[PDB]
This record gives sequence, C-alpha cells and structure tokens, in this order.
Amino acid sequence: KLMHALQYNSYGGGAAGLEHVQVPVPTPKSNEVCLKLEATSLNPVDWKIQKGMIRPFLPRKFPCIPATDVAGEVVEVGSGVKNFKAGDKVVAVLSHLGGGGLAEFAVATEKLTVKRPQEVGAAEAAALPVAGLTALQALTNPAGLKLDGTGKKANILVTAASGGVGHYAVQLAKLANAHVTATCGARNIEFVKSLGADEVLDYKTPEGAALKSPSGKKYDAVVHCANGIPFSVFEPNLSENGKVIDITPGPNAMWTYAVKKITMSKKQLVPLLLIPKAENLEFMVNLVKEGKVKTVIDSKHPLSKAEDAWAKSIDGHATGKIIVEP
Repeated sequence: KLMHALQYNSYGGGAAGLEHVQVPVPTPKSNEVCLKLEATSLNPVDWKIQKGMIRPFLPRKFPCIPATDVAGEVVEVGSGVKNFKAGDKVVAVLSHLGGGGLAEFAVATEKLTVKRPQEVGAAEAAALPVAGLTALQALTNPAGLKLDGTGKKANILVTAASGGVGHYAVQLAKLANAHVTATCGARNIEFVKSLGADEVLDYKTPEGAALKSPSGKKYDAVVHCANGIPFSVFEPNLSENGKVIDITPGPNAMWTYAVKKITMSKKQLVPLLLIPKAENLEFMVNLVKEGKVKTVIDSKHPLSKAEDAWAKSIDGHATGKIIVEP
C-alpha cells in the first residue's frame, strides 16, 4: 500500500530540499517488474536535475523521487513479463523520466532488468548501471576498443578517475589492453594505481594540469569525467586522430563538437549520451562476478538518512559510488 521515499517538489533545494514522505507502492505495467529495493546508487545527474541544470528536459513533473541505479528482489511482475519471477534478485535501471530510486520499492522495465548472481552483492551491482555502462559505452563505441583480445591496442587518458564513471573506466580500459594514464586528487593517487592505471597524475600539479604523460604518451582517446578543462589543454596531448569523450557534456562541449565537426578537425570532441542496453548491464555484472572488475563503494547510507548521501554526491568528493540501502 504505502512506502517510504524521498522527494523534492522544487528546484534548487539541495539536500535540504529533499523530503521524507510516505507514498503509494508503485504498480508494474504490462512489461514492468516491481522491486523491493536492497541498494540504490546515486549519480551526479540526480542532483543536477534538482538544481535545474537539466531544464527544460528534466524533471518531467514535481514531485520527483531521485535516482535510477537500483538493485533488489522482484516482488511482482506485470502480465507481459517472461523472464523474471517473484523472489528473483536483480539489478536494474529505472526510467530517467520517472526516477524512483530513493524508495523501498520501484518499478523497472523488463528490458532494463538483469538477474543478479549470488556472487555479486546488491550494493556492488547497484553501482554498475549508469557509471559502468557509460564507461563501457565510451570505451566500446567512440574509442573503438574491444574488451576481448581483438580490439585496437591504444593510449587512454581517464580524467577524474577516482570517481563513479572514472574508476570503472580505468578498469575496463585495462581489460582492452590499453595503456592508461589517469588524473585524480593527490589523496586518491594510490587508489587509482590500484585500479590498474599505468600512470597517475595529481591534477593540481604541472604535468597533470597540462595532462602531459611522463612516458610522453599521446592519447588516442580520453574518457573525460572531470569538468573544468577546455579543448586547448587536451589538444597537444592527443594523438593525430585522438578523440576526447566528454561523458558529462555541456553547451561548451556541444559547441566544440559542432565546430570540430564542421571544420573537419582530425582531433575530435565527442559528447556522450548513454544508451543503457540490458546486454551491456548483463556483461558488466559478469565482469564483477568474475572479479575482472571491482565496484568500489564510497559510502553506505540508510534511506532514513539519505540526504547525507545526497549532500556527499553534491560535494562530489566521492571515491567510487555512493550507495543508499534500506
């Protein structure tokens, strides 16, 4: 019947603007499944939407229940659901239109729900969807690396590699047999080395502010997860046809993309929008199961204290992924 959740009913609230509320448990449609949530993961998008930065596209209507990355147990399925039964443990991606993550229950489409193996925890799994698939898409599509053994070997730069997409990106890039150069805060330099990065740079230094690799590497692709960097700084560090992949693209990135396209610049800036596909989520889940990829969890917060997790996300000093559990 009813359900604990967190809502914002207005732009600009910050964590203060979140409200604990009791709300009717959603009902699954033909193709949806209903989950008792075991873990929910935050993404920077989630608090940006609330700040109003994604207007006029999101949020669709107030009030909003935030977060899309989710793991839990199937409680109930819709008439059309073929592949999941009640009791099944899953990981899923909620619609970016309706949100729903910060709650006891959520409905997910079957096409974005994946069975979660016994080996993989709920928090470990819930951290995967947006961050992991983004990292995966960037390295698979624009960077053009296979992740078996048949991919192009290459030089990869990962900016802000201590964060959500960042720390997945480094691990994945290593599985594609790439040389990985990474940037992060001084504190996280040892951590990023442990993800498999070949070179790690303190971004406040001179070689890291300029993104110059000690081997003198030029990068074939950049999984760009940081924010304050103009194409100027990337350019001299790029290979002849290097692509900087902005996984959090603003108007600046969008414009640069247009200009570099229309002037046929050999060096390119690629805005990335994630297209979550269940095959990829299944894939990432397997990588975690097989130990080829580890999820690092910055912190775990109870839904009753979810604003803390929200504020931690807003500060964005998180290392890996922030998790909210019941």
